[PDB]
Amino acid sequence: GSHSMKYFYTSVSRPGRGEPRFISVGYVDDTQFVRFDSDAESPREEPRAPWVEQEGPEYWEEATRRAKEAAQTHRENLRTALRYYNQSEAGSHTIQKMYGCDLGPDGRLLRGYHQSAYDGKDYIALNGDLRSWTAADMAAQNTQRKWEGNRYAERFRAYLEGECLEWLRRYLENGKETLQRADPPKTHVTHHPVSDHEATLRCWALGFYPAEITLTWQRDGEEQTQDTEFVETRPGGDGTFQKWGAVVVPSGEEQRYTCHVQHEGLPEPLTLRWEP
Amino acid sequence: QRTPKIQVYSRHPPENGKPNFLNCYVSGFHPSDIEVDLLKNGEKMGKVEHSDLSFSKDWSFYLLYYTEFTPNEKDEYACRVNHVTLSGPRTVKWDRDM
Amino acid sequence: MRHVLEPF
Repeated sequence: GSHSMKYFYTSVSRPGRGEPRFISVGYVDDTQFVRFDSDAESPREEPRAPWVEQEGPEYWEEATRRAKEAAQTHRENLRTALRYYNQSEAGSHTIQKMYGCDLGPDGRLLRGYHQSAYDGKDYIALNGDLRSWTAADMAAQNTQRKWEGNRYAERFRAYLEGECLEWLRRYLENGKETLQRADPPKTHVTHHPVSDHEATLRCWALGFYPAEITLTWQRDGEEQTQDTEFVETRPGGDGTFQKWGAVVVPSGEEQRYTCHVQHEGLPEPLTLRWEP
Repeated sequence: QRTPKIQVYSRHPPENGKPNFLNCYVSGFHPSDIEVDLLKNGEKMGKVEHSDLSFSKDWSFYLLYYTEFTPNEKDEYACRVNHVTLSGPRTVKWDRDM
Repeated sequence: MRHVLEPF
């Protein structure tokens, strides 16, 4: 149907403590599958998913190599960044980098991602045309020019149309049971009296995948935003996701409220009511 | 810099005497320099591990510190977080309703 | 599989 592969990179310089901390993760949709930590006792690409654990030594040697190379590239980017913004070597700085590809339903390249930020703020990002670069500020324009001069977008794109889709399809094929699934959320409504005149209605959706989902409250059939609280979708720790939405309701009007959940794991959108 | 969001909860609906997994999910924070502890009755928990550092669309980091626990009426669990954007450590108790 | 990153 719709799948994606992304890679995340975080490098943090630590003055007086040696080399910067480098942490990178690999995701297939909402499922992590690889890991590389520079501060691991033996830095190397590690399997974080049962289905990639079948890859031969080659995969891990190459993956580790590319990971370390990425780390070097990141330290390098840290220094160069210090130079662009004219910053001291005694201060800490963070470089973040996310890049991936989306596999269409026809086995083609649907869309690509390649964006990097410096100190929590946008630095430079590849446009949807997959040909031009957009810099967020003055210093990043140096990187934009340097990448325009060496045809970086061309190579990264050769990657998008090549190894990215290939290994993505492969991963999807090896982990069909857990990657090509659409586990619907186990939902239920709970009641929690705030006082004697008020009571909080909480809508629960648990153990669903992927993470994408929408919870909304309705009063008498009309959307409700007032006196409402929706928490950020959260992992269960076992590969699934959770989310709940609550609304403060006058005592005696609970039966006028309905919860609505949208998740691709459900044939149709669910309508929930308080069932004491 | 951004202030972290704290969500302490259980993997499965809590039931007294029934084995379960305590989770502390901290998100929307920057930089990624942070300390997280799972507490039982005010004291640090025995075996606490966390997931690999990652971030979302707005570049904010998100971590998950988890451990095995079995909830009951007497015991009180919580999550303590130390971050540069926080004046002192923030402690969020685990509510079986949240 | 990862992509060979390039410096700023």
